[PDB]
Amino acid sequence: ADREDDPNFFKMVEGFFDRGASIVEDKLVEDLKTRETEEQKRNRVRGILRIIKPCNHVLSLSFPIRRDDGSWEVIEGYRAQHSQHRTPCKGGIRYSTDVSVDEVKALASLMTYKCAVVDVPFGGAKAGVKINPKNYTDNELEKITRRFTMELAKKGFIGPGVDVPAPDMSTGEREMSWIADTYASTIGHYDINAHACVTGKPISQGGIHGRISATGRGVFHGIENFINEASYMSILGMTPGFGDKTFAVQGFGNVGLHSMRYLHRFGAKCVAVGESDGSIWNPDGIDPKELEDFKLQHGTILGFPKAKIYEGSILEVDCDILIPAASEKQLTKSNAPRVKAKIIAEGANGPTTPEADKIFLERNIMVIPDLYLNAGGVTVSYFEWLKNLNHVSYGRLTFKYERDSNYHLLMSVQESLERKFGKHGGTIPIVPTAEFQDRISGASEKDIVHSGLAYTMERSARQIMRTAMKYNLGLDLRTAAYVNAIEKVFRVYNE
Amino acid sequence: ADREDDPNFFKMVEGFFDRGASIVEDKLVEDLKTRETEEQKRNRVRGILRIIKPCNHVLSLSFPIRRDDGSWEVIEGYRAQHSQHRTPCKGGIRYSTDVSVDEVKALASLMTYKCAVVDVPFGGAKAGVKINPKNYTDNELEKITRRFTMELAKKGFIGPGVDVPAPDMSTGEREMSWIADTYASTIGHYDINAHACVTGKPISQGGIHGRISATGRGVFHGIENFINEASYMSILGMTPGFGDKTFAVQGFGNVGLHSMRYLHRFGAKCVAVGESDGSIWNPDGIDPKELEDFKLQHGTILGFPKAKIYEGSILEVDCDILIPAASEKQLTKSNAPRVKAKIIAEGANGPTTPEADKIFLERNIMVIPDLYLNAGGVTVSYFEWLKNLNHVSYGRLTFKYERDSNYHLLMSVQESLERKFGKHGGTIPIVPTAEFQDRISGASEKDIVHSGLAYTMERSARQIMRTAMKYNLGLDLRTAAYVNAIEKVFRVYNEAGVTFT
Amino acid sequence: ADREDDPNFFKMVEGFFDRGASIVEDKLVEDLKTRETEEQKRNRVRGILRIIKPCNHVLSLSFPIRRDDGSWEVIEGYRAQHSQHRTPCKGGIRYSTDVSVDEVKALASLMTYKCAVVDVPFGGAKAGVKINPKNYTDNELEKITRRFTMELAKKGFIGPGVDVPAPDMSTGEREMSWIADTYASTIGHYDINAHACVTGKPISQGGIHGRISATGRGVFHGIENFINEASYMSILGMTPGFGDKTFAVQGFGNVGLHSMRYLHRFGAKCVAVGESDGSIWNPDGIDPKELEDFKLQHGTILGFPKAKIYEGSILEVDCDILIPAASEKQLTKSNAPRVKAKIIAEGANGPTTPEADKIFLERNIMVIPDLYLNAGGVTVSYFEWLKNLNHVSYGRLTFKYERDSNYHLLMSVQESLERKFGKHGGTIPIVPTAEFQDRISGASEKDIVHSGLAYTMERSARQIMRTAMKYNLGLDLRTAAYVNAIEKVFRVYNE
Amino acid sequence: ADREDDPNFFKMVEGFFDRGASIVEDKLVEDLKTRETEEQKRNRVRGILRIIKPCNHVLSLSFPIRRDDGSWEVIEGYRAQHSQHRTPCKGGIRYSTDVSVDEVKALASLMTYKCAVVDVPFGGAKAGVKINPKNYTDNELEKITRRFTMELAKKGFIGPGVDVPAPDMSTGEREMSWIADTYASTIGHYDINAHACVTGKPISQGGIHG
Ligand SMILES: NC(=O)C1=CN([C@@H]2O[C@H](COP(=O)(O)OP(=O)(O)OC[C@H]3O[C@@H](n4cnc5c(N)ncnc54)[C@H](OP(=O)(O)O)[C@@H]3O)[C@@H](O)[C@H]2O)C=CC1
Ligand SMILES: NC(=O)C1=CN([C@@H]2O[C@H](COP(=O)(O)OP(=O)(O)OC[C@H]3O[C@@H](n4cnc5c(N)ncnc54)[C@H](OP(=O)(O)O)[C@@H]3O)[C@@H](O)[C@H]2O)C=CC1
Ligand SMILES: NC(=O)C1=CN([C@@H]2O[C@H](COP(=O)(O)OP(=O)(O)OC[C@H]3O[C@@H](n4cnc5c(N)ncnc54)[C@H](OP(=O)(O)O)[C@@H]3O)[C@@H](O)[C@H]2O)C=CC1
Ligand SMILES: Nc1nc2c(ncn2[C@@H]2O[C@H](COP(=O)(O)OP(=O)(O)OP(=O)(O)O)[C@@H](O)[C@H]2O)c(=O)[nH]1
Ligand SMILES: Nc1nc2c(ncn2[C@@H]2O[C@H](COP(=O)(O)OP(=O)(O)OP(=O)(O)O)[C@@H](O)[C@H]2O)c(=O)[nH]1
Ligand SMILES: Nc1nc2c(ncn2[C@@H]2O[C@H](COP(=O)(O)OP(=O)(O)OP(=O)(O)O)[C@@H](O)[C@H]2O)c(=O)[nH]1
Ligand SMILES: Nc1nc2c(ncn2[C@@H]2O[C@H](COP(=O)(O)OP(=O)(O)OP(=O)(O)O)[C@@H](O)[C@H]2O)c(=O)[nH]1
Ligand SMILES: N[C@@H](CCC(=O)O)C(=O)O
Ligand SMILES: N[C@@H](CCC(=O)O)C(=O)O
Ligand SMILES: N[C@@H](CCC(=O)O)C(=O)O
Ligand SMILES: N[C@@H](CCC(=O)O)C(=O)O
Ligand SMILES: [Zn+2]
Ligand SMILES: [Zn+2]
Ligand SMILES: [Zn+2]
Ligand SMILES: [Zn+2]
Ligand SMILES: [Zn+2]
Ligand SMILES: [Zn+2]
Ligand SMILES: [Zn+2]
Ligand SMILES: [Zn+2]
Repeated sequence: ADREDDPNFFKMVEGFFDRGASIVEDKLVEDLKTRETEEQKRNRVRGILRIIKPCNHVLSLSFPIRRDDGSWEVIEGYRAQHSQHRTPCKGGIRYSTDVSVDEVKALASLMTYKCAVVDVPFGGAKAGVKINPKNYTDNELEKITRRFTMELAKKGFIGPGVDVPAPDMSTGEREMSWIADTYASTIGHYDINAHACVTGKPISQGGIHGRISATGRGVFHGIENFINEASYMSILGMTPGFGDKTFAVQGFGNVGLHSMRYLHRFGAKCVAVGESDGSIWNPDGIDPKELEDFKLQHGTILGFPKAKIYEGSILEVDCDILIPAASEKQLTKSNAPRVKAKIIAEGANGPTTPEADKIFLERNIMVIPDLYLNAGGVTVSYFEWLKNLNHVSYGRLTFKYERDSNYHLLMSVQESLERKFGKHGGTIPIVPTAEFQDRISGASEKDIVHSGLAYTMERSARQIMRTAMKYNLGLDLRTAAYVNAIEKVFRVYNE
Repeated sequence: ADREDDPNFFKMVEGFFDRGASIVEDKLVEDLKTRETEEQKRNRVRGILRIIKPCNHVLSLSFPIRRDDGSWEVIEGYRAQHSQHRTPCKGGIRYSTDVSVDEVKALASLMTYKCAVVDVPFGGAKAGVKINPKNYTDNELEKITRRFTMELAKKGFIGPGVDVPAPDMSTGEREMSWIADTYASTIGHYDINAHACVTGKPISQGGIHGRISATGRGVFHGIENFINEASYMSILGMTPGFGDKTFAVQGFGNVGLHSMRYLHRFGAKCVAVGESDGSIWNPDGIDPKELEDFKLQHGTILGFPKAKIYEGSILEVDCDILIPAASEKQLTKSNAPRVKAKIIAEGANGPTTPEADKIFLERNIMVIPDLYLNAGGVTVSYFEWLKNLNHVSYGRLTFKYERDSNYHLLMSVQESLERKFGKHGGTIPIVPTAEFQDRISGASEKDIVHSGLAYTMERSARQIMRTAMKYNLGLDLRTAAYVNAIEKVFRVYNEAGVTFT
Repeated sequence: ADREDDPNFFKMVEGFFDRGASIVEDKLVEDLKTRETEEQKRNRVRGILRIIKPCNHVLSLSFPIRRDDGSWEVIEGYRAQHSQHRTPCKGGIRYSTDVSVDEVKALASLMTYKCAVVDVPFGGAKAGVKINPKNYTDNELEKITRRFTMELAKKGFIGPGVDVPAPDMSTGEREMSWIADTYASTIGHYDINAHACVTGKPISQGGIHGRISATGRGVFHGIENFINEASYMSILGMTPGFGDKTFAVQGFGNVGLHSMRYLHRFGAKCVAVGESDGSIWNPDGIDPKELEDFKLQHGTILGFPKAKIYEGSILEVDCDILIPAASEKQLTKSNAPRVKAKIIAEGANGPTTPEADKIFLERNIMVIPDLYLNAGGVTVSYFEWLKNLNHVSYGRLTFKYERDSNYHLLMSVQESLERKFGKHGGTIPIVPTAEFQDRISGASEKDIVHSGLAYTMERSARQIMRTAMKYNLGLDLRTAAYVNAIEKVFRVYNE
Repeated sequence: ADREDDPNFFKMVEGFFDRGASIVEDKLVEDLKTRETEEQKRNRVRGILRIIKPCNHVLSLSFPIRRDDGSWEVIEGYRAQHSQHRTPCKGGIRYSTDVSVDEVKALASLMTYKCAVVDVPFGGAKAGVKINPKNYTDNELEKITRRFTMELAKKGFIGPGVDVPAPDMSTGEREMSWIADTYASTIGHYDINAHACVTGKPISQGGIHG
């Protein structure tokens, strides 16, 4: 929302891009070894940079639905694909009334830069259907999801090797299940990869472990990597580690709740949670599980016992870490001054506007940009896609073999230690650590999701941090990120 | 593009539809014998129409091209598909800087209804690439139109059973030629109907006789059928025939030049011709050839020796028939009062605003509506598609059979007569008249394109007259054309038993 | 053919399935989250089950063959596909005159539950062709299976992502190689996975190590996993292990032979072999490699030097383990009373009728059921399909790197120890044991085939045992299997 | 490219092949356990080697290129597919005026055998374009390698599951980046593995280290 700082979402992310585009400009220029030198290069660079920014394809739908009561209602929807520099395109399907071609455009672009930060080989994309799901029956919501999949399918805006959609606001397993089902029942009847057409699926339908809670978990890993970095924690004026920290969470959805779950888990105190009808609060702590229970029970977080109803912008709560996990453009120049938190964890997609970004920097609020924080989603969606493509549960073929080998490896250290210390040593049992015993059959699917996500969110955190320090962006983490997203994408477009 | 009457093209055309949807609502309801009677009758009518109105699909593209000097430039373009109630979608590609999503949506809807009026079984579509072709080389234009065909091809917005493009403003044969080749050379390299993927092609690449000229030829018939409906020539205050009549045309590309040739030929005097940089005028007349000649050499019509450069909007020139045949929204509430013409033939696509539309109605100016008049284009496009689907030129297999059969038919008349009138009659030579001698091998391609277009514009015109009189619309020819369009498209959504569930 | 207990195969298998369902009906109901509680919980469950029982599709075929002699012959055939809850369907091709639509239907249903038991991601399907393969030429058997492949191709009853057939009775490597070719020749000419359209292929033609041997090798594992659980050999009244044990095998084909090989390899004495023209028998042992050479050289077992022509049902031979490894409905209400063996290992497909299952139950005779026991097949079939998908022989790219990794790994233990124990140790070599020497390069293909199979069979063995006890089924191992197969297929059915 | 020791390239490899095939012919017959043994095995070995030697498919192309001066030039080109005993076929693209159907047939036969030596699961294939790339501009070269690819794809002579090329003399990363792009862009937009339609590509376009 916010009426004086409601930039057009696409141009806004275009802004973030352009910014980062400038600081690399000299770097990218000097990289490229084009013989025709001088400034034919500098044009070449903003020439390529001028193709990256715009979306390649955007598909607008109007299709009819027969409502439950029997009337005919026409549904509109869009899907934008921002890049093909990596095939296929990846991106969520969101069901809200805010959906416009433009927010679907900005979201898609965001997805391209996102996957670049996080070394996921997808071009960005995104869909939206202009319905408030709440206002439709489950049966209607089904018809809408299916017909919208048929439209995307025929015009080639879904398909495992074209465009793998995924969840977003007001969509989850359920919908992806229908998407995956009408795709694979019509267009995909022959595709050996028909169920790699969408991600976020029920595990029972092709899904992967922890894909619901994966963007939350990646939020945590993203926060952790910085909060445990003394360089930024000096500058910020706070203690390393999660132990003393308090945080608030805007939105209690897929990334809202699970961000709370993992942050609460490793020691952070969740004092407040908000939703579209109000917030709640308690600086002695809200427990995610109790709150989740109460919310599933009473469809609302409000009136939760162990926390008062908080009157006012939950974004402005006193806390260490502010985590927007709702829609975009919520921390703006209007309310950026009075935010109170020292770390903004952009769990949501593009939730703080550039005007706010400016205040936050000279206020020395640290913004972990959505670019890097909520990529835990595609990264596991990339894992889910890879699972579908490989047609095996990770570990299935190697569990026993790895179990046995580690055992004989361990045995070799033993039989060799006894071969030397004849009997002064005696019999020297070499046994797996309790933790190496969990790790003894090799990585299961779960293990890959957990560890692969952790590696990802740190390897990327490091090269963001390194790029902040190489260009002296200090706490403008977003600008280092785009600098890395650009650098990686630009490398494709010229080489 | 006006300003203080610059309505949204797509919504504008919705209004033209909505107006006719209301004249028919009672009839559609009456006809529909859904047992579920009463008003859930009406609502299902109201509900169907709400499904006819929006475009089904709209594709927006950004793609780069390597411009000739090595620079990269990002080209944008769109194509909208209004309806599938008939397949494929049919509609043109337009290269202007006016090209927006909302334009391309309006044009599309306009093409759906246009086909319903003239019984051409196509849903409506239309594309635009947002460039000024006058600013790029032939090389860059080729690059740009093929990539567009590529980008359309991949997402299902070009294809013979899917969506057959065509020429519009600043595109023609040359572009269609590239569009057919790039399509047929990639996505279509095994399609037996690869080249039915677009109309407006050169004759030599699958094109049909007089496709270029046919939109204007259609304008001609469409004016003829009304200007000789004594009924309407009465109310208008004119005389039947083209005989004394006088006309001006906005535009001198595909639709202007040929409407001008064809009216000139059947006696009407052309007194003015406009293009973007200005107009030229002469009440004694301008010759369509000399003007075309002058234009092909000089790049403009301004300076044509046998005419004065008019100062002021060609739409206001004193004539009988003004022919908007340029871009849309040229006749608005600003300039509608000042039109001097008594018949406006809407050769262009959406040239009249609805506010201007009321003014002409109130001013007793009969606007032949786009819906009907400029349908010459599709109808022959539709023939070009039939031509590609059948992989024979018309007649090719029956010419010698028809000739022989006719000769033998006539001989039967003769021999039978001679048998009766033994010798008081003698030999009674039954010979083809001169004109039947031309028609004696049956129809050539050109014959079909000519006679079939004629049939379509006559049949649809009387349908439009019959309907305007039944509903006492008088000179509201546009809504009568929309009341027909709706009746037909509605018939399709209705009889379908359902549509989906 | 038993003239007084020949249930229609499909209904018979529906009985097994019905049986298991009413056991978990209460279970499926309680788990089912459904807001709409009550018995419209029960009825959705039973409706879903009512969907699972019937085959989704059946293709009946008539196609002419011109015989070697130049005459015309109308060959009938069938493929039934029972479930698509996993794509592709999997299942063998059978050449017999027993092949009827109802038999094919039952076998296909048996495939979907079979893969459910062993966690092989395939819906089930099965095809037969109503021929006596003994009555046709190699050339005629090629025209037939090639044209059958074409009939199956053109109607979507074969394809690497739609339905992957494999061997069964009177088909094998040589027929699979034709199917694979005929498919990949035509339809699949562009398919990167044309060769994964069928399993059982020769190894040079995309096949996998030990897939001929795979099924009985799993018969061995499946017996083994049960013959070593004291809980079950107690109840039985037998000693654990293969040590003292004795078995007879109906069928000496691809299941019978290798079942007999591997059991023999690990102790047990094979005392009877039988086929369709008789049985042999020798209580002191029938060596499998001998019987093979003799079989191969004589096209029969009867009159094998080292055994006597047994007269009387091989199903009633005195032994510990009876292994039906031929056709279905061999063990029926008439002769189940007279079976004498304590463990019936169903390597065949549906060898035991339900009335005979009942008799076996109350006679305290443990029938290890087809559903689980002969799923060694699909499992190794699964492995090859993946092999074909992954376009690499297992280990090819990692052998050298793993070798050096382990040597440096050990070398790390060596030098770490020598750094501590300066010269009080002196030189402390750390070397692979012989067993870790063999694994020191990582798993070969056969490594995976062998350990993957074994893993699959022990794990599936357990979850059957686990189910039996929780449901107090005792020896009704079959109902335990169906209960897992029903459990697993259900739960895919979520919208 | 010599004088009086310049054998037909294809036959020169057939020569090598034929030699190493008598060395094993005895072994192959002894191997094959066919029940109709005899010389009816010696010859069914003779038949099988007779099918291996000749390329299964050769495609000769003439296609036009608009040169940079505007003129039209008919550019000559070939890809031979030696064997499908493993799909897809594998083998490079050579830009040279020595390119002939026999040279390219030979390089093709050399490539299946090269992949057998190192157990690379591809039947051999090779391609040549009869041009001398020092005489052409990069833009021309691009115009060529792309149009060559479009012709290859429509006739089934490139494709990740059917035939995958690679670099060779006067080709490399750049032309690999072109082929990949024109195939993926046209014939295989829906093909998940489109960019596996050729090897040697730039690291950034799907290529590999080293
Ligand atoms: N995999 C993913 O889901 C990923 C999501 N994101 C971004 O995360 C954000 C949320 O995704 P998700 O959590 O899945 O959406 P959900 O539908 O899962 O839940 C979203 C929550 O946000 C609340 N909300 C939305 N707008 C506001 C607002 N203006 N003020 C207060 N509360 C609000 C909703 O409340 P109510 O229910 O009352 O409307 C709901 O509780 C989106 O912006 C998405 O783009 C980023 C990366 C990955
Ligand atoms: N098949 C067809 O071609 C059909 C076309 N139509 C409609 O007819 C109209 C034109 O079609 P077409 O003739 O093909 O397009 P063209 O590309 O042939 O150019 C038409 C003419 O319009 C002139 N023009 C453009 N804008 C203006 C303006 N603002 N004021 C005055 N003159 C102007 C151009 O002059 P300059 O070159 O100086 O811009 C040109 O001479 C469009 O609306 C089209 O949709 C209708 C039916 C079928
Ligand atoms: N991968 C596989 O092959 C799998 C097979 N199965 C099941 O195992 C059984 C057979 O498999 P397979 O070994 O492949 O079949 P085969 O074609 O290999 O022949 C099986 C054996 O059964 C014998 N036989 C057939 N009918 C009778 C009969 N009425 N009485 C006695 N002996 C008979 C045959 O002898 P004769 O030559 O005299 O008929 C032959 O020795 C079937 O139920 C099959 O579905 C289970 C899992 C997988
Ligand atoms: N809503 C909700 N989700 C949960 C809860 N516990 C676990 N999950 C998520 O649901 C999935 C199943 O949980 P587990 O099987 O225990 O897996 P896990 O990786 O050990 O769970 P976590 O480490 O907490 O993410 C995981 O992705 C969890 O993140 C819970 O109490 N409520
Ligand atoms: N632009 C332009 N087109 C012309 C001219 N003369 C004829 N044509 C068109 O080119 C095509 C070939 O002309 P003709 O072979 O005479 O065909 P036609 O049907 O007899 O031509 P018309 O009856 O004059 O339309 C027809 O579509 C004509 O409309 C001209 O002078 N200028
Ligand atoms: N039919 C048949 N198969 C055999 C015979 N000997 C080995 N095999 C199978 O043929 C395949 C190739 O054998 P090997 O290369 O020796 O591999 P293996 O994994 O050691 O096979 P196993 O002896 O079962 O452990 C394996 O599946 C063997 O089971 C035999 O004598 N007859
Ligand atoms: N032509 C050329 N290639 C080089 C040079 N240095 C490295 N490369 C190649 O660049 C690729 C990446 O090289 P490096 O990043 O140095 O890593 P590498 O795997 O050690 O490569 P090698 O030095 O060949 O062992 C490898 O293919 C190298 O062979 C060089 O100086 N000239
Ligand atoms: N839409 C999610 C990612 C969804 C996905 O591709 O899995 C995001 O904005 O990051
Ligand atoms: N632009 C033309 C195209 C007709 C066609 O050829 O489809 C029209 O609006 O009628
Ligand atoms: N007929 C085999 C099929 C095994 C396979 O799919 O390879 C079975 O019953 O399991
Ligand atoms: N053309 C090279 C390599 C071919 C390839 O990489 O496929 C050769 O002669 O082996
Ligand atoms: Zn549609
Ligand atoms: Zn997890
Ligand atoms: Zn594109
Ligand atoms: Zn004509
Ligand atoms: Zn047939
Ligand atoms: Zn083995
Ligand atoms: Zn060609
Ligand atoms: Zn290297």
